[PDB]
Amino acid sequence: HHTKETMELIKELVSIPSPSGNTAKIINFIENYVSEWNVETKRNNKGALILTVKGKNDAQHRLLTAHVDTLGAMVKEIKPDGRLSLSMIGGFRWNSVEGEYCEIETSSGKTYTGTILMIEVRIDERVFSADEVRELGIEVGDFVSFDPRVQITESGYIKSRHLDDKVSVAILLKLIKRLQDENVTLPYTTHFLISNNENIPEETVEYLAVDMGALGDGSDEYTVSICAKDSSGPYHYALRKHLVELAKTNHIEYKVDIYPYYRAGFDVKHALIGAGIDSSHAFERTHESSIAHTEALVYAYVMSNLIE
Amino acid sequence: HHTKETMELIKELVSIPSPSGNTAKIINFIENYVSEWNVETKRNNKGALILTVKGKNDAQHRLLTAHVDTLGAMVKEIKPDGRLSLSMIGGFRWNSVEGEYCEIETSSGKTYTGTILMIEVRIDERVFSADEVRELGIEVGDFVSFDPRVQITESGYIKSRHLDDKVSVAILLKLIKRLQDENVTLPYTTHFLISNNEGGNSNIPEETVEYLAVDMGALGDGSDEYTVSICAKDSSGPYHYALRKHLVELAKTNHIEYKVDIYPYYRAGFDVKHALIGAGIDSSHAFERTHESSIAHTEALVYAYVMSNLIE
Amino acid sequence: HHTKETMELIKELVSIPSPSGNTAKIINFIENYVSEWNVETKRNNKGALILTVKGKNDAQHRLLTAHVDTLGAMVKEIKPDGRLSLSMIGGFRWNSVEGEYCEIETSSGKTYTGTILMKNIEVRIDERVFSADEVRELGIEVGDFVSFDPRVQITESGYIKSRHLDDKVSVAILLKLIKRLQDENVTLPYTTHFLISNNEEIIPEETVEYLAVDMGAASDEYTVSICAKDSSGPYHYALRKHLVELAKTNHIEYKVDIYPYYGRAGFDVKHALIGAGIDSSFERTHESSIAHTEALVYAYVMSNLIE
Repeated sequence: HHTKETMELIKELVSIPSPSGNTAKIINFIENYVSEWNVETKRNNKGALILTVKGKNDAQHRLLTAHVDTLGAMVKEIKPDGRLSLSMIGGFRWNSVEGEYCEIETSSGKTYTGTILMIEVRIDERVFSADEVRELGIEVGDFVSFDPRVQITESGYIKSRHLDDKVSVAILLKLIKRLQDENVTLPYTTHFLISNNENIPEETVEYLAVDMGALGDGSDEYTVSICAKDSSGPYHYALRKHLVELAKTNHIEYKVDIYPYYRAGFDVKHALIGAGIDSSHAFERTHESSIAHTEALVYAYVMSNLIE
Repeated sequence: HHTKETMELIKELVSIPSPSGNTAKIINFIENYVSEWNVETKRNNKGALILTVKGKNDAQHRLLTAHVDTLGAMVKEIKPDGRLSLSMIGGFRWNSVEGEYCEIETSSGKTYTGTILMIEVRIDERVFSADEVRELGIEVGDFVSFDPRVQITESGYIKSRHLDDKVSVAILLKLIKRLQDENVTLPYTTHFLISNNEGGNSNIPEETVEYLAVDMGALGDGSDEYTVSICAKDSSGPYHYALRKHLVELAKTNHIEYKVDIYPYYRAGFDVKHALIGAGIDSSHAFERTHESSIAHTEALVYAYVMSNLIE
Repeated sequence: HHTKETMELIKELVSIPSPSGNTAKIINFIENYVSEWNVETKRNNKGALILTVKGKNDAQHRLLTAHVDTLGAMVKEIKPDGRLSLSMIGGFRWNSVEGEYCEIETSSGKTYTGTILMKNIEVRIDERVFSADEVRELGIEVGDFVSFDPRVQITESGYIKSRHLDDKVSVAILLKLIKRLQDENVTLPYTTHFLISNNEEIIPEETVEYLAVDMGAASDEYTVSICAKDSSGPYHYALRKHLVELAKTNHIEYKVDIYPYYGRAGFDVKHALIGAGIDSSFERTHESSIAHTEALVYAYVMSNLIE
């Protein structure tokens, strides 16, 4: 019921285009969504969003993050035949988007539909030349989003070519709401940063990314993934050991894994967890059970003491 | 006698496993080693160690750095035969660790031995399945360290596959102890940062003006294990020219044997003049070696440097 | 206690360098080790040992054998920078010795330490030398033997691991077995010869059966290996069937195996091959497989010839 409502919000969020560079509409949608809530809200100079819940101890803070920007593409050239050429936004294989339907947003704000072909866009508009295309409003620089084909299954899976990383974004939002409905008091001021590319009060002590990577083997879409290392290196040992203990104490099904394809600069202990997706940066999927387990870890985490 | 002792320290240090991500033991060991000393010490949130020796001028600061974390690996998967699969910690070639003995450390801090084969671990334990391996306490996530085969040669070389940068750590430590034993006054407050995370990272008093990495690299040329190495450029780009010219002059003034090098391997966001020196290491990252005399010249240059004025 | 003493000896032998061509020291060490024993000991033109124990039957002989020579290298050229260039002794792969510590013995007995690095593979000598002249000045010369540090370790868990073994395990087995026969004063049914060779990486006329104790290349390091054939071809079928019966009879854990790369082509004798189970001929075996091997040569030795 909780988890299902969580899944509905994923669908809502994935259904709004927000490729890196063009996330305004989704940050707004989020500003309004929490606008009645208790949480203090703050928009960056970049247009990222920081949501702060005051806690008992406001001299030491905890930071959780999840990103709303997604892969996408940009119009790099209008071809003389009127098909569009694209520059990629984010790290995928073009292969995994051949034939996807997509949308093109103009400066003006008008949108058109299209299909990705091979890298071209066949626009759904009787237009046969570069001037014809321009007449439409479309220009080099325009953002192109890929239609996410989002679907929620009765057997409890959420399937889509997004989930980069809107699952986590919903989780942080439901968590915030829950603190409120239930009058939970956080032991520490905790910031939830809803970032818009793939800044931090000086008193932040711990930093948890909520996000989801690929493995190189078997994924598990039924448990929460707690990352011990990624391509930038091992995550903070002690804090990771802490999260594992939280999971066991609370009987949350988890998995400890390495993400080989995934700050350091801020004096802060870093950890990473997220739901298990499958076939990430392509056609992506996870099951309600992983989302529940993840919801439960984040809560357990946010309620624990800072590491010794 | 001084330099031989320095080497003793390297050997002790190299003998504590400490691959990036799992450097607690070694940092505690260092915290202790200096615990009676006059040097103010400070652990950050990251578990890096900052050792500070106050100087005449406490308005402008000098920062020296050297790193304690080493290469290693981590258990990425327990195979159904019972043999272990590994993710790499650091930038090396697997080749250079085929048949190394290693040590697998458990959550609960239990330890087992093994051998790297071609890339997996044959654990020195009578276990034939994923299950009986886990029975041992071993789990995906566990740190694996490569046995360093450290040895000090009567002819003055120190060798191990895997010296990493613990040569430099020993040099900073002995320098700090020398400042105290001989009652020397630093001209500037000087920070010695024992980092734990190769990039790496830092956080450092706003009044730092100069930043010297003490570390060692490979050439693409072929190294010199008898002189101190002064880096003119690496992948990040050339090092601060003037400060680098300063370091060469110190070496000449003091008759320290040096070489000016380019390291085609191994950054900036802090308004700070950067330099890099270290002993010459041979076959770096692969099977490493340096000599008594290079360590002595390096000790001498670091000292001369720390006693000099900031560049005008 | 018996079995861990066998591992002590193995480690002791592995710690004496002995690559093919330069085995005097170890041969001496062995020749000394048995000097007080009840066994007839005969050195050799090639410098190998033969230890003979008389039995009941002295017109039909048995021979067991194991070798003390090992992989190694020899100095092939001293390079202009003073690094050493090597020629392989034995048949291994070069990659498998990159970064290994090694030792260089001079014509006059001086030894220097070194590291192997990269057939274009060299030795970095642990000495301040910069030229052919300075190297020779140490007394190093083309022709010098080079041995690789065996890095031998016996673990609280019962494994013995090195990068040598290959055949010193067997040598210690033959050695220890010979000893116990004169301790326990049982009588061999046959005069048997124990040949300790020094050239098997590179004998009486009344001998009937020839058992080699040696190790070849998903392995099992907890059992005695009995060889059914190797690159040379099938081992005597009758005799191997015997060694298997002998194992079952005596409840020795065994595996029957084919060494596809393992090398008396034409002396008229019945041939056999067994040995402890080696992993990756960097090498390891467990003590249980040594115990199983020890029990098997014993029963073999006490057995009767086949009709």
